[PDB]
Amino acid sequence: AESDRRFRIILSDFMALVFFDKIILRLAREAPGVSFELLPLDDDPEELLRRGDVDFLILPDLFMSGAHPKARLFEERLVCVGCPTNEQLQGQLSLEQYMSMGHVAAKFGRGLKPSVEQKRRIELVVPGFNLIPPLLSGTNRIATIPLRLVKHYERTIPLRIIEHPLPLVSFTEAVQWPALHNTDPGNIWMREIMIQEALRMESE
Amino acid sequence: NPAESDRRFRIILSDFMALVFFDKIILRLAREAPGVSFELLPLDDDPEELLRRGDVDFLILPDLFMSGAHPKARLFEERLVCVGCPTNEQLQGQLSLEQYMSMGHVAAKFGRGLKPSVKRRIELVVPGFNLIPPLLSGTNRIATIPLRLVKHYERTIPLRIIEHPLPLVSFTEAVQWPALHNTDPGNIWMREIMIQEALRME
Ligand SMILES: COc1ccc([C@@H]2CC(=O)c3c(O)cc(O)cc3O2)cc1O
Ligand SMILES: COc1ccc([C@@H]2CC(=O)c3c(O)cc(O)cc3O2)cc1O
Ligand SMILES: COc1ccc([C@@H]2CC(=O)c3c(O)cc(O)cc3O2)cc1O
Repeated sequence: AESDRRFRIILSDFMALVFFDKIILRLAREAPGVSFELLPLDDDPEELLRRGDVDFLILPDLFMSGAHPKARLFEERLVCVGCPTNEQLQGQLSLEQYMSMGHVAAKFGRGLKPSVEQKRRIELVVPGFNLIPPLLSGTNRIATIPLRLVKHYERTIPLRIIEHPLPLVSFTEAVQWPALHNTDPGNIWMREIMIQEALRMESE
Repeated sequence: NPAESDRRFRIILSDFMALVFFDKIILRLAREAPGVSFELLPLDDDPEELLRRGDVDFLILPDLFMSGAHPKARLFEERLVCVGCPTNEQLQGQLSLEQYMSMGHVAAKFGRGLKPSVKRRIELVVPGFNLIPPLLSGTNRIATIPLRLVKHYERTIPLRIIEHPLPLVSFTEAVQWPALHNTDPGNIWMREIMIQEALRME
């Protein structure tokens, strides 16, 4: 906790904003010499996990392979959202109506792996999750995104949750580390801190 | 009539330009061209290869970072300010260049880090500009970012702008299109709309 180690983490802009922010906050107190490079999700993360060029990979666990140690962070529900200004979004929407509307969707980098949800007519593609609410605001487009993201934006961008009529989908966000680092003291320390925070979040 | 087209435009730009500028484009064309669609592409590898193959319609970037092989147009002037957290104690007052070089710094790296931003101890590197205010809030780290970005987060994330002490630095955001598309009617239509919106942003 008195180190000057630089950790490298691969994660979504969503996970950076809604979760890792807690880590940076806490450690700015508990370990003020520890630094971070947050890397964008784009290429197979495995290549970097096998070589040990990254300390951590945060991803929903369905997208990880079984060749590195991983740990459950928390459950994330996927909801369908729209702009309060949208008329059709007033009332209940039929799965048929969903597939009849214009969609905003996130494509991470070169789109190696697919969005947990994805056919819909996508009229807006963006490099992450976080730009989706602002670029959706004021149009008749809908999107499907983490429920923790909609809450982060509650006081900033009002969003109408319309998923109530469609399938209930939830994934479990998780953290993975290289097996070559399973006994690194820095790695176990950061690991345990991340899991602590994720449990706090599971309570919410 | 391109206002009734179903063309999909591909644009390369920063999360900053997506959030403070292209949003206006998407907003306006939602009523003026309800079928035109967009794929916003992240800044990563040399955009010159996508421009020389006409694989995208537009690249939005500060003009110092563009080459002279493709036609481009001035969008607007963007000031670069130094920001910190109101809760930072040593940010109450003025910050010397030496003092600045003695503090922790949050910075943006785009993709593989092929291009530098416009001797600092960078304690946090993040893949764009937009995550910088949130990840900075509540720490003693500072950053340098477009002043239009600070104004966007003014009501959500309070930030302290440090201005008087360090140098005044501003660049010019611009738009570029492939030379092979200089005549494309669709390209000119979107291009000119983009220019109109930039002028309203002084
Ligand atoms: C290697 O390329 C990829 C890996 C993982 C993803 C998934 C894709 C995805 O749906 C996703 C998510 O819903 C939440 C999250 O925190 C991170 C996510 O990333 C996309 C990619 O393009
Ligand atoms: C998956 O992790 C991330 C993905 C994208 C970002 C932002 C996300 C984003 O929207 C973006 C963009 O439009 C242009 C660009 O050049 C870089 C961008 O990166 C931050 C992340 O942490
Ligand atoms: C293809 O590689 C790159 C191209 C341009 C950049 C610049 C880097 C940069 O400083 C910059 C900016 O100040 C404003 C903006 O809107 C977009 C910017 O992107 C970074 C890259 O990694």
